[PDB]
Amino acid sequence: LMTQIPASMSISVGDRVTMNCKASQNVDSNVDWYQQKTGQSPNLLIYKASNRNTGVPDRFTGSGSGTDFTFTISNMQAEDLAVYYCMQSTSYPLTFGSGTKLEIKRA
Amino acid sequence: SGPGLVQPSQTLSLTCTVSGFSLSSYHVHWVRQPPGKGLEWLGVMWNDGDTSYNLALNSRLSISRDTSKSQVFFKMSSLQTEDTATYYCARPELPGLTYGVWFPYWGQGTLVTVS
Repeated sequence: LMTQIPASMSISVGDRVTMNCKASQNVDSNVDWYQQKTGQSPNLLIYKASNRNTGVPDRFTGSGSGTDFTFTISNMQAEDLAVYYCMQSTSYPLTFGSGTKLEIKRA
Repeated sequence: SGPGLVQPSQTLSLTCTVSGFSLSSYHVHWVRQPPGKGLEWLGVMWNDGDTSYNLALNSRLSISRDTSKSQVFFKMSSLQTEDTATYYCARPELPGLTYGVWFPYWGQGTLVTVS
């Protein structure tokens, strides 16, 4: 299964952010990351723990070992707000993390 | 499609029309999102034909497909209040040959409401 922390993530534009997930057991590197922009279906960002999907800008990167995986956004831009979800696909059943809402800190 | 309002215990069949590719070449996953935004795996079907489900819907939901007409189906039975949610389908771009099962979506949803 999966645990995602933190739940909310206030971040300023330009800032970096990190979201992490932990697996109950070893799943090697099969963890992907989804972005569900508000009012839309989710979309893929990274799969295989660390590979960026086509179309995703390189400000997103993934990493992780054993049971903990992290998504990092180096320079947060405006389009990046919404809820992110990790998911493993090591073995069935497939499971998603509870989600981390990224909100843009503004004036 | 196939969604709508629900009385508890009812049955319903959702569909999912794919295009741009053959249904024998990739998989398809029924995943839902409840109103409190939580995401849940509903059912999967290996490339060979086998299908798992979590206990949540085990015995009630039945995933199926038509490689010819390019259709994915979800046949919910004995609906409960907790099945209320948006239902999506997705293909996986990850042969579980190498221990992953990445899930590309392509569905725009379809809200089922059990009340």
